[PDB]
Amino acid sequence: GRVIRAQRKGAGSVFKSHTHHRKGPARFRTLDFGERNGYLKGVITEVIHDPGRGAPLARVTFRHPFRYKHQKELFVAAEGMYTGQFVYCGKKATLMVGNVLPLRSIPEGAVVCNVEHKVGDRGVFARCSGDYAIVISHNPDNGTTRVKLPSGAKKIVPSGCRAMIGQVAGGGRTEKPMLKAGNAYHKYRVKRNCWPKVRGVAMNPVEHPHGGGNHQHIGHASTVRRDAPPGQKVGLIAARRTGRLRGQARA
RNA sequence: CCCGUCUUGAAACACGGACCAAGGAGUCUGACAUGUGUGCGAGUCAACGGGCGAGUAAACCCGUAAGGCGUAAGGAAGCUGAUUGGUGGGAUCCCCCUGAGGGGUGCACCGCCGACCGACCUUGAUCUUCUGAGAAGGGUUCGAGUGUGAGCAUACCUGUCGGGACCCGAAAGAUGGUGAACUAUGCCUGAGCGGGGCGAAGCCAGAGGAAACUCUGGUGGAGGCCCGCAGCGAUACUGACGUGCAAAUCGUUCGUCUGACUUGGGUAUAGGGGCGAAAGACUAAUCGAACCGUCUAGUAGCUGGUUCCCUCCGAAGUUUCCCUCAGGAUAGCUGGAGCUCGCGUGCGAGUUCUAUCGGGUAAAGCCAAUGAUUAGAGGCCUCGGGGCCUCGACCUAUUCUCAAACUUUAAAUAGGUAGGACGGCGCGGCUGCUUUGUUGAGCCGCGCCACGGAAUCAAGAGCUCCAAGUGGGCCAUUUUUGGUAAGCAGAACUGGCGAUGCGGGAUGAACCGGAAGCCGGGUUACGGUGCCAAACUGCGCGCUAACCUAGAUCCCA
RNA sequence: UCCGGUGCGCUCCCGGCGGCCCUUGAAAAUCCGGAGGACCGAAUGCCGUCCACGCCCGGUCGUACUCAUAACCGCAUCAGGUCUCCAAGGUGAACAGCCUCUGGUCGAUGGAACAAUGUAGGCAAGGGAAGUCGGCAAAAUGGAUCCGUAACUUCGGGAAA
RNA sequence: CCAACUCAGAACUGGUACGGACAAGGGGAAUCCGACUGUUUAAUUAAAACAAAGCAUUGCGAUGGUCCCAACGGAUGUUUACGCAAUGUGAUUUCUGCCCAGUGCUCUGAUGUCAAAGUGAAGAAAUUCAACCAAGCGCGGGUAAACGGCGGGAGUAACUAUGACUCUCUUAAGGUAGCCAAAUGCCUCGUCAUCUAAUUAGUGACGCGCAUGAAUGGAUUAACGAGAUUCCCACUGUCCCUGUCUACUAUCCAGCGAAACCACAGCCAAGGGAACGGGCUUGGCAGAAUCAGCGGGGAAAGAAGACCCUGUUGAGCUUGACUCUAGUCCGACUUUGUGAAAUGACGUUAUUUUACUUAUUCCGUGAAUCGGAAGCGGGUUUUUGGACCCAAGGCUCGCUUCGCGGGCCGAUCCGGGCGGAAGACAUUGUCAGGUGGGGAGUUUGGCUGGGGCGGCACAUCUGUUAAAAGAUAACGCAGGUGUCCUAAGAUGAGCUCAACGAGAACAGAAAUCUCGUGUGGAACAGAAGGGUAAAAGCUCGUUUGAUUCUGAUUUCCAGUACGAAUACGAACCGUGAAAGCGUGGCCUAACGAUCCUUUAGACCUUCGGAAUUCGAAGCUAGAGGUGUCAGAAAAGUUACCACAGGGAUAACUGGCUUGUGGCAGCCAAGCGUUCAUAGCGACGUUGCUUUUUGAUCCUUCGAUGUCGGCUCUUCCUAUCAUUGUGAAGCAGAAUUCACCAAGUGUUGGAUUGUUCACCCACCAAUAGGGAACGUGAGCUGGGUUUAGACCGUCGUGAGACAGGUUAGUUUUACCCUACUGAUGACAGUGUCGCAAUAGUAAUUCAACCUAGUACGAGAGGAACCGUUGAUUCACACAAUUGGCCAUCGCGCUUGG
Ligand SMILES: [K+]
Ligand SMILES: [K+]
Ligand SMILES: [K+]
Ligand SMILES: [K+]
Ligand SMILES: [K+]
Ligand SMILES: [K+]
Ligand SMILES: [K+]
Ligand SMILES: [K+]
Ligand SMILES: [K+]
Ligand SMILES: [K+]
Ligand SMILES: [K+]
Ligand SMILES: [K+]
Ligand SMILES: [K+]
Ligand SMILES: [K+]
Ligand SMILES: [K+]
Ligand SMILES: [K+]
Ligand SMILES: [K+]
Ligand SMILES: [K+]
Ligand SMILES: [K+]
Ligand SMILES: [K+]
Ligand SMILES: [K+]
Ligand SMILES: [K+]
Ligand SMILES: [K+]
Ligand SMILES: [K+]
Ligand SMILES: [K+]
Ligand SMILES: [K+]
Ligand SMILES: [K+]
Ligand SMILES: [K+]
Ligand SMILES: [K+]
Ligand SMILES: [K+]
Ligand SMILES: [K+]
Ligand SMILES: [K+]
Ligand SMILES: [K+]
Ligand SMILES: [Mg+2]
Ligand SMILES: [Mg+2]
Ligand SMILES: [Mg+2]
Ligand SMILES: [Mg+2]
Ligand SMILES: [Mg+2]
Ligand SMILES: [Mg+2]
Ligand SMILES: [Mg+2]
Ligand SMILES: [Mg+2]
Ligand SMILES: [Mg+2]
Ligand SMILES: [Mg+2]
Ligand SMILES: [Mg+2]
Ligand SMILES: [Mg+2]
Ligand SMILES: [Mg+2]
Ligand SMILES: [Mg+2]
Ligand SMILES: [Mg+2]
Ligand SMILES: [Mg+2]
Ligand SMILES: [Mg+2]
Ligand SMILES: [Mg+2]
Ligand SMILES: [Mg+2]
Ligand SMILES: [Mg+2]
Ligand SMILES: [Mg+2]
Ligand SMILES: [Mg+2]
Ligand SMILES: [Mg+2]
Ligand SMILES: [Mg+2]
Ligand SMILES: [Mg+2]
Ligand SMILES: [Mg+2]
Ligand SMILES: [Mg+2]
Ligand SMILES: [Mg+2]
Ligand SMILES: [Mg+2]
Ligand SMILES: [Mg+2]
Ligand SMILES: [Mg+2]
Ligand SMILES: [Mg+2]
Ligand SMILES: [Mg+2]
Ligand SMILES: [Mg+2]
Ligand SMILES: [Mg+2]
Ligand SMILES: [Mg+2]
Ligand SMILES: [Mg+2]
Ligand SMILES: [Mg+2]
Ligand SMILES: [Mg+2]
Ligand SMILES: [Mg+2]
Ligand SMILES: [Mg+2]
Ligand SMILES: [Mg+2]
Ligand SMILES: [Mg+2]
Ligand SMILES: [Mg+2]
Ligand SMILES: [Mg+2]
Ligand SMILES: [Mg+2]
Ligand SMILES: [Mg+2]
Ligand SMILES: [Mg+2]
Ligand SMILES: [Mg+2]
Ligand SMILES: [Mg+2]
Ligand SMILES: [Mg+2]
Ligand SMILES: [Mg+2]
Ligand SMILES: [Mg+2]
Ligand SMILES: [Mg+2]
Ligand SMILES: [Mg+2]
Ligand SMILES: [Mg+2]
Ligand SMILES: [Mg+2]
Ligand SMILES: [Mg+2]
Ligand SMILES: [Mg+2]
Ligand SMILES: [Mg+2]
Ligand SMILES: [Mg+2]
Ligand SMILES: [Mg+2]
Ligand SMILES: [Mg+2]
Ligand SMILES: [Mg+2]
Ligand SMILES: [Mg+2]
Ligand SMILES: [Mg+2]
Ligand SMILES: [Mg+2]
Ligand SMILES: [Mg+2]
Ligand SMILES: [Mg+2]
Ligand SMILES: [Mg+2]
Ligand SMILES: [Mg+2]
Ligand SMILES: [Mg+2]
Ligand SMILES: [Mg+2]
Ligand SMILES: [Mg+2]
Ligand SMILES: [Mg+2]
Ligand SMILES: [Mg+2]
Ligand SMILES: [Mg+2]
Ligand SMILES: [Mg+2]
Ligand SMILES: [Mg+2]
Ligand SMILES: [Mg+2]
Ligand SMILES: [Mg+2]
Ligand SMILES: [Mg+2]
Ligand SMILES: [Mg+2]
Ligand SMILES: [Mg+2]
Ligand SMILES: [Mg+2]
Ligand SMILES: [Mg+2]
Ligand SMILES: [Mg+2]
Ligand SMILES: [Mg+2]
Ligand SMILES: [Mg+2]
Ligand SMILES: [Mg+2]
Ligand SMILES: [Mg+2]
Ligand SMILES: [Mg+2]
Repeated sequence: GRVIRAQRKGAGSVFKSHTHHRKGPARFRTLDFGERNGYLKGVITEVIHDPGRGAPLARVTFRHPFRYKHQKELFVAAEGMYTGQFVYCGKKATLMVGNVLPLRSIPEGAVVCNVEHKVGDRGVFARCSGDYAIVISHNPDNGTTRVKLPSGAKKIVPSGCRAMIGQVAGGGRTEKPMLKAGNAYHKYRVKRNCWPKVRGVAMNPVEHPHGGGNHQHIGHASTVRRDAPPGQKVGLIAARRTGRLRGQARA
């Protein structure tokens, strides 16, 4: 046999991300004294499109805390943000869509996005268009907070983690059908070299476990175990179940 | 009939070979072995080295407790370690005698039987340091032993084996390198793409309506939309070409043509890796694993080739074992080397004779067992069958026909043994075996006898060493299995071909004759004598008349 | 070496508007402008000056020619392959085809005959696929204007029916 | 006053010509497949294959999923579930049934099995034992849009037929909705309808469907297609049936000028022969040199057959093959320190939970207000798309003074942690166990009337083949063997069996008992053969010779081993009064080396510095096994394929044979109203043929191009028609049988790739065959038979299918010969002739007349002669008609 397609991606080469026209990483300010204790005011200058990213981005200008200069930032735009709007980041920032607050200051039931996992990591959760996290409860004793992630999982994060109030703008993107291979071509042209996909059963045995045979068929269970080595781990990896998700399974 | 070649079989419609020159294939080396030559000999070897020396890679000299091989073997080992020959044949010589003679001598070699050393077993008087010594006495056991050494060095042929290993030849495997100037895909930066057709949303005007909204005309120019130029691509003619213009082109005809579009340059991915809208595609005319060098003269039970002359001898396709069936080893067949003897008194023979022994095929047998099988006849006692009758069972004597796996009997052919000096007789002796018993058994000594104890032949007999080739067979008379049969397949005895020409069968590997140095003469074999074509249209009798191509010679058509 | 006209004309450049995207379509050198006003002259001679004019200076390497039916690659002076710029008149919807001007060129070894077979291009009485595996090949249709246009349909088409 | 070019209409006019050249859709009715656009095997496959939007499933919350990496690290990721990664299906519309037993995947963790380390015990110790003991496996649950699967028999309703219904075996579930002789149906050219004059085709139906079926997606579907298929209209040189025109070749010349190929060569018939000769045998024959063509032959060239087989050659691929491996999971030790508590074991000490931060790991930043304590406030910036830096001010020293330079406040103090998280876990290193076709290496017997499948003829016994010693083959024939037995072994004694006859309550064909006859007709473990009667059989008694130690011999055979057997010797025993017998089974089969392991035996030998005791190593004899049985450790596939070879061996022709196929004869039971033989020929029996198929394997594997059709010639006769005749159950007409006879002819079509077949139609007739199953350098390429692709069945899979389907490069002649024509030669030259010999050709039908005649009850119904035409064929020819034009002859006409 030869190295299968799934194995060739890890080496990089022609499978690296297409990032030539990207505007840069979108993240909160670096945690500093101003945000830990009070609040810092910023102004939205423009809402821009980032190739490969559905969610729009917002350029925000801040006054540097101790240097005579402007401080430029790039935030994942929340639904409702507009140019010329004042954005407040810090512990004492008011609860309004667009402001960035620590989870400690956000009451239960609030909708937040770009939630930090580690205090100061500048945002890792709920960053895609139309996605958000829901604050469940606070634990003053442990100093931790419970939030519901877009996938429906509940996670414990320290109360110092920051989050932007509101949901990510651009929601409803995936509802529209593409209708065309060309539209998919343009979508993935600015993401990475992952499209089109050739089915394993259409290949020869040399390059895929599903290949070969006088009929197109897998010939063995497509569910493969977790510990299968690379090149053997194709199909439904460590599937707890298969088939149509009916009843409580699709909850 | 063309050579070479594999082959049961080649002039072959089996392969190599257009022609000439030159080159072109059993070698070198290590080990061992038999044989032969040479030296010395219970020894032998100058081999590492030293002393020297043709001013010198030679030659010459040196082995003082060197070393190798030999001089002693047996045992796993601890250990022990050759008491030193008897006999039947036999070369040569000596004496007598002049016989296929009789005595003495008895080497080499062979047969037979003891003894000695050791492993194993067995045995133990008398001693001893308690485990040893050994008076005597052993064994269907075992040994590459002993019983007055034969080795060592060296030369060369041949043979086995390792190596490039007679020469040339794989598909592969490994190692280390080089390519993305083609092509595949991503990325960066540029460039390129007539004229037409359809007429989406939005917009204007008019008309209808209670409203909702509806209708008509225009405007507008949407789209992996249509026709189509360039570009890109490549469907058909299965057209041309097919030693081409071209290792993919040419002609006409075709697909697509604002997009998943086309294209330049830059840049990234490298060989079990890349890349792949996926054809195992593509990765520089190379891809179901590229290219280059090396390992490498890779290995081949397989194909091809393998170089002068005469002379002599001269095969095998069979046995056993083998992951053995295209191979190998083994035995047989063969050559070379001899050696031991012998000269007709031969002790030999693919032959017979005499005497004697075994056999179960051919035939025969069923009126003999076992099995198969036809018909009547008598008795009809007793059993069943049916209607006293009656058929069949039964019993007796007969009768037709049979057998590779039936048989009383039983050939032909073939098989075994014997026909003297290794015989016989007489008198003695030995024994632990044997017997009631010097009774037997075998052996030993002495003496005597033994015209060779059927025929024929005997270009003689015996013994050993080393080694080649071969281990595909085929044909025929006869016996014979499978098969309808076969120029089919498989066995038995012999011959033949293969390896072999020559005369005859027109022609033919096998049929008939017959086997061969180079010639002259003579005569034949098989076959022939009208011509072809050497020899009669010879001398005799009969048969045949074919208007079907009358008929015309084993195998044989 | 002069005086005018004309345009859904062609090539290039620019302007402005609109359509399209789950596609929004580089960077840096360099240059310009701005906010701020530390510091600085003169009592009028100094200071400042991106103004005008005058004066001086200008490295290294490439530069011929072909760019292709003969200068590149394909073993060749090979009907193949190889990026791009300029683009006249007529016919016509048209950088279609056909003809012409500028420029280029007659470079493909020549001569004589006019058999078969061939290759390429044609035509054909009457019949009209009977040919053949099969309408292969060829023929027929073709532009434009007007009229007219079915089944079916995802209502968009089908349709140049 | 100046304007450009679009549209509409009218008159006139030409031989109805006018998009006049150029340019430039054929159209329609349907089936199959794929939605579409797109992409694909550069140089044989453009497609139904790939992709696609849509749909569905799976993993993953960063201490992560997937992947790369020798290591360090890295890709996804400038990312964060509307995301990334891994799969299947394949627009829309309608749907997507049942099965979790099997194979996977997965969840769970009082519970068997389960490694190293560690722990305990015993021992002089090496070591041994026990306990404890991770993951995994096992056990239990889930999961089919995971791999996949989804059934038989019999009865049964007012004619039959059918089976709602009932009975019964049974599965994890028994194929549901649909669909179908389908690109899926063997039978099959299925049945019915439709299309045609005729249809193996097409379409629509029917369905117990060899072997349909639901995201291995089922059923549909507008639009689209250089995709497969059928029909209709138009159109035509595709054809009937060829003809002709132009150009360039060929041809001839000047100049220039190769190559393939070549044993020698080149006329035939038959024969024999390696079974298909240019050479040989016997014949026919045979006359210099040369030109243009031609494809019969040279089993022509091109290439050490790619098919098939063999080899102790490979390679790609697969997996339930053997042996391994990266990775990954898991445990121990290490990194690795500081505490506490609970519990447990013996001041130490295990286990569990938890605390500490400095090791270690991670996150953030241009390391920019961290920790503590004070002041202050109570119980520092948020209507606005501006601006924000380098300190004002106060206090206080120096001062080379009203100007410079410092200090402290403004701007709290203190703290030797840049900020945060996890934390002795994780991580790293080492070993241990599990998993591991992701990956590596390798294997995948032999015999064989080719190989495979089957079988075992591979070790092995009896009878026979086997030809009266021995030996003797086949995938010959009929059978047997891998065991069984403390007796079924040994020995002694007594007894006699099978069967039959005649007798005895129940009792009979057959229970038990009595007498008689009884050569074995019984029994003796098993196959068969042989052998045995006071026994080798049967019943009893005593017993272990089924024992120990060698050697020898036989069978096999190389005169090796093994197995088996036999005769002795030396011991110890059994049995019998004793002789004697007994070393397994009455005899002929019933079995196994080296190495290794294990056991038994010998107050045995060695552990090499000397000893002792363990342990180990030897000597002798057995046991654990190799059945491919003289004894490797071993699964597939290749249609992507490779190499060495093989005509030692298959797939053609030819050759032998002729069972089978085809054709023919003899006898005469019977049929034929009567009547064996006009015409037939049962039961038997004798042949021929090589146009059937088999059998064989002789020729060819350094290659003889492998179906059919087309085209073209020749040959055969076993005669379909035509000429001449005989026979009849021959009145006529028609028909049948037979004779001479191969001169002439034997056709046009639908369906099928076909050969074959079948139908329609015509005809005098629509006979049968050969020539390497004639004929591919003659064509064609539909089929078969490479590589792409689809279905069904089969297989875990790679893949397989004398199953279906669709797309798939057909090369070379100029050599010799043959044949066709062309010059020349043939003794000066020319004209006119003769002539051997060879070739050869004509053919069939119809009408009229005979004649409504002969004949016949009637129906019906001929023929010769003669006349006039026609068919097939042949050889010529162009007056006429028709065809061809570059007469480039004349005219017309488009664009320039
Ligand atoms: K690989
Ligand atoms: K891609
Ligand atoms: K796909
Ligand atoms: K498969
Ligand atoms: K040969
Ligand atoms: K041969
Ligand atoms: K030859
Ligand atoms: K010396
Ligand atoms: K010993
Ligand atoms: K050698
Ligand atoms: K490679
Ligand atoms: K071999
Ligand atoms: K007899
Ligand atoms: K008898
Ligand atoms: K041999
Ligand atoms: K220049
Ligand atoms: K060129
Ligand atoms: K037709
Ligand atoms: K397109
Ligand atoms: K699936
Ligand atoms: K299941
Ligand atoms: K299951
Ligand atoms: K197509
Ligand atoms: K010339
Ligand atoms: K391969
Ligand atoms: K740790
Ligand atoms: K594996
Ligand atoms: K007895
Ligand atoms: K064997
Ligand atoms: K026959
Ligand atoms: K062949
Ligand atoms: K030919
Ligand atoms: K095609
Ligand atoms: Mg997809
Ligand atoms: Mg494929
Ligand atoms: Mg695989
Ligand atoms: Mg042969
Ligand atoms: Mg020869
Ligand atoms: Mg021949
Ligand atoms: Mg050969
Ligand atoms: Mg040759
Ligand atoms: Mg020479
Ligand atoms: Mg010495
Ligand atoms: Mg001793
Ligand atoms: Mg060599
Ligand atoms: Mg290998
Ligand atoms: Mg490139
Ligand atoms: Mg388009
Ligand atoms: Mg188009
Ligand atoms: Mg269209
Ligand atoms: Mg062609
Ligand atoms: Mg084609
Ligand atoms: Mg030319
Ligand atoms: Mg790599
Ligand atoms: Mg591509
Ligand atoms: Mg393939
Ligand atoms: Mg190389
Ligand atoms: Mg063996
Ligand atoms: Mg050979
Ligand atoms: Mg016999
Ligand atoms: Mg007999
Ligand atoms: Mg007889
Ligand atoms: Mg041989
Ligand atoms: Mg021979
Ligand atoms: Mg003859
Ligand atoms: Mg005469
Ligand atoms: Mg140019
Ligand atoms: Mg115009
Ligand atoms: Mg033009
Ligand atoms: Mg015509
Ligand atoms: Mg006409
Ligand atoms: Mg017509
Ligand atoms: Mg056509
Ligand atoms: Mg239509
Ligand atoms: Mg398509
Ligand atoms: Mg392509
Ligand atoms: Mg191709
Ligand atoms: Mg093609
Ligand atoms: Mg769908
Ligand atoms: Mg690492
Ligand atoms: Mg579909
Ligand atoms: Mg389902
Ligand atoms: Mg279960
Ligand atoms: Mg343990
Ligand atoms: Mg466990
Ligand atoms: Mg059904
Ligand atoms: Mg069906
Ligand atoms: Mg039909
Ligand atoms: Mg038809
Ligand atoms: Mg369907
Ligand atoms: Mg449709
Ligand atoms: Mg297309
Ligand atoms: Mg001839
Ligand atoms: Mg010849
Ligand atoms: Mg020829
Ligand atoms: Mg020719
Ligand atoms: Mg070959
Ligand atoms: Mg070959
Ligand atoms: Mg081999
Ligand atoms: Mg072999
Ligand atoms: Mg291999
Ligand atoms: Mg493997
Ligand atoms: Mg075999
Ligand atoms: Mg066979
Ligand atoms: Mg005999
Ligand atoms: Mg015998
Ligand atoms: Mg007995
Ligand atoms: Mg015995
Ligand atoms: Mg006694
Ligand atoms: Mg026995
Ligand atoms: Mg044994
Ligand atoms: Mg020692
Ligand atoms: Mg054997
Ligand atoms: Mg043969
Ligand atoms: Mg030929
Ligand atoms: Mg005749
Ligand atoms: Mg009559
Ligand atoms: Mg005839
Ligand atoms: Mg047809
Ligand atoms: Mg024939
Ligand atoms: Mg033929
Ligand atoms: Mg031919
Ligand atoms: Mg051909
Ligand atoms: Mg043919
Ligand atoms: Mg074909």
